[PDB]
Amino acid sequence: GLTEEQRMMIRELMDAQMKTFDTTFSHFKNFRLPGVKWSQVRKDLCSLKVSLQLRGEDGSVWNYKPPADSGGKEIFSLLPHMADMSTYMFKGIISFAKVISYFRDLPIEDQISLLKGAAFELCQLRFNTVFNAETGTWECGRLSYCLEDTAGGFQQLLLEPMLKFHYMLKKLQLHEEEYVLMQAISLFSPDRPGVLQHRVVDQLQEQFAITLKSYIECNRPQPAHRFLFLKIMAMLTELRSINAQHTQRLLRIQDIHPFATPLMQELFGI
Repeated sequence: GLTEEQRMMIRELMDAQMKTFDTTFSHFKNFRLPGVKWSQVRKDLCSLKVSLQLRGEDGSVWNYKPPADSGGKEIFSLLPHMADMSTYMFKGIISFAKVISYFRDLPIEDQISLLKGAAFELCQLRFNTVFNAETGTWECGRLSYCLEDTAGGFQQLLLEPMLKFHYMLKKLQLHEEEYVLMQAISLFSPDRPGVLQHRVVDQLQEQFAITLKSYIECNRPQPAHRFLFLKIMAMLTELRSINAQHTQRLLRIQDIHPFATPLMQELFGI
């Protein structure tokens, strides 16, 4: 069963999550929208391809259909918007960490090093909870990002790490407690650049993992949930690779077509 220390741990995790994760994205507004050579590889924005939907509080609906790669500059049409969403999410994640005792007790320099290391991963973890695997769309309140699984794209073309990651993780049908424990394990990674107290962070991480493992063996006895803990841990390892791949993808785009916000520049060292 779960000890008092583990139960207390999950509770502060859950508490921090409900206080800082605006599941309906109610407070996300004033964001930009798409206007009404090295560039070769810089064609990474083609792995995205998502239509956007904005449901007005009055019953109205705005829908955006992205352009097709042609000529050159037009695939950058969705970057400003996506930058505004990323920043909004990042703020939620920063608030998440600062409200966690185990994180506050760490030295200020290490908090920064941990956040710059895990910010992306925690966002993805949060995005997975509003992801609908049936329709292939991230439901963010009045806003929706539906995958272009439709004129040419194929539902089996999950060769994109990001997407495959979301489908697989969603397939595990985790509980809220499991998702927050995953965020704790990712945030408290001793192997992040610039970390000082690598020993503290490492013990903390091990404790979060042990709590997740115990939480699993105490609340999921069905054969379907066997090796669940190991599958989750394997997912986090995948999320780490993807994270590095995305950072590099981001830096290349940022090098030719600046779009990162101040908060994004801080996190990526720009």
